[PDB]
Amino acid sequence: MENFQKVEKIGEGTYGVVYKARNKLTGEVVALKKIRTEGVPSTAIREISLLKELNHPNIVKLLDVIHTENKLYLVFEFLHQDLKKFMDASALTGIPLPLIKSYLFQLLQGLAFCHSHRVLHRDLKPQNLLINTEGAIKLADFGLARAFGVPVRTYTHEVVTLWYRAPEILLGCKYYSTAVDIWSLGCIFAEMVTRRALFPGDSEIDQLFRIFRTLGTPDEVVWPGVTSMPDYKPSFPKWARQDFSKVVPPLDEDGRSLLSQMLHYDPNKRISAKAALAHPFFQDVTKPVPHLRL
Ligand SMILES: CC(C)(C)[C@@H]1CCc2[nH]nc(C(=O)NN)c2C1
Repeated sequence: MENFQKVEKIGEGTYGVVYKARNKLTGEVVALKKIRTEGVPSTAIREISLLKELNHPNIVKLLDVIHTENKLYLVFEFLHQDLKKFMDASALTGIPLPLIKSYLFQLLQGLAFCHSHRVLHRDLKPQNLLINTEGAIKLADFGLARAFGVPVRTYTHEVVTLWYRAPEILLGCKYYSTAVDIWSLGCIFAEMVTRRALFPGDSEIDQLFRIFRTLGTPDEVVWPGVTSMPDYKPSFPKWARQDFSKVVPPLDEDGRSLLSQMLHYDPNKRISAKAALAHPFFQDVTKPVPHLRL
């Protein structure tokens, strides 16, 4: 924008490019997302503008939504690092368990809030999770994919990651439930613990089959109505569920049982964020400070 001094290209989200910018009128530095266009739908703008009221300590504040010159700008509070970069930076040593637990806990808190307000994220991923030096982690781009419908690619024609996509989305479910975010967070929790993505699919079917290979091909027994889903094919290979202790070693039993609940196939059996906050895994949760290299 004309009111800002680009500092760096924070990155390039699925919807446009993101810039670290200083408000040459307030001096505060923000993350400025520029969105892609014959007029632009006002249905999507009111939905996003509603996100400005969704304020919580574990949600990146959406400062402004500006629609001008066929461009949509989203002004976000700036955090110094995303979880994907922090995980890469901790690749050799791994993120300490107390910090992983604190991060999971805070994210469930952020989700409990969004979901209690009927707002779903729909595209949770490490790059969407921002952390600060004080030990806080925050959800960002909350409710964005809603009024926009996830595009096959991004602005730079890169590639949308499906690694954190819930099985019902992959099977063509028309309606998303808050359960999709719990699934994504479960995948992230496992990745923080093991230092490797849980389901690194590079296509929709590869994603699906990677899920099936590990948790077993779902059927009417574990997931009623699954065989009636849009993209469900009776021809799907039938993989036996893998022993779970193999999925996230060496995570303890409490962590493992919570993760299994976050990864139940049936969205109805999948644990809610609120219930998860009461899980015994969080009996000794604390708030460690990360060692950040800014
Ligand atoms: C749209 C994406 C890219 C997910 C974030 C929006 C808000 C934000 N705040 N700090 C950051 C940040 O990347 N700090 N370095 C971001 C980025």
